[PDB]
Amino acid sequence: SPRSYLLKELADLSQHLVRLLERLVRESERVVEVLERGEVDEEELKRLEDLHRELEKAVREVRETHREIRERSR
Amino acid sequence: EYIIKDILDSQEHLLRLIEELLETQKELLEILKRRPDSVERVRELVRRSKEIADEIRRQSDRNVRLLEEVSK
Repeated sequence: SPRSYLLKELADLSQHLVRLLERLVRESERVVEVLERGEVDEEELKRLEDLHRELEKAVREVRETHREIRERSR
Repeated sequence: EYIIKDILDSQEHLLRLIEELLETQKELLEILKRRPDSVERVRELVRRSKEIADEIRRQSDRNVRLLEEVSK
C-alpha cells in the first residue's frame, strides 16, 4: 500500500497541476486584453509571476513523487 | 511487466508537454512586461497555449485513470 498512497497522491498532484496551468492560460489571456487597452497596473503581471512560481514548485514535487515511486519499485 | 514504468514514462512525457506550456507562457509574460507595440506574437502564444493545455488535460485525465486502476 505504500505505493498505493503514492500513486493516489501522484494523481492528486497531477490534477492540481493541470487546474493551475488552465488558470494561468486563462489569466494570461486576460492580461493581454488589459495591455490592449493600456491599463496595465503591475499587479496583474505580479499575479502571473506568482502563478509561474507556484507551477514550477508543483512540477518539482511531481518529480520528487516519481523518485519516491521509483525507489519503492526496485 | 513494467506497469509502473509505463505510468512513469507517460508522466514524464506529460511533464515535457507541461514544460513546453510553461516556456510558452514565460515568453508571453516576458514580452508583456516590456509593453510591446504589437500583440501579434502574444496573441499567437495565447492560441498555442490553449492548444497545448487542451492536450495536457486529455493526457493527465488518462494518466489519472491509469493511476487509480493500478492502486486498487
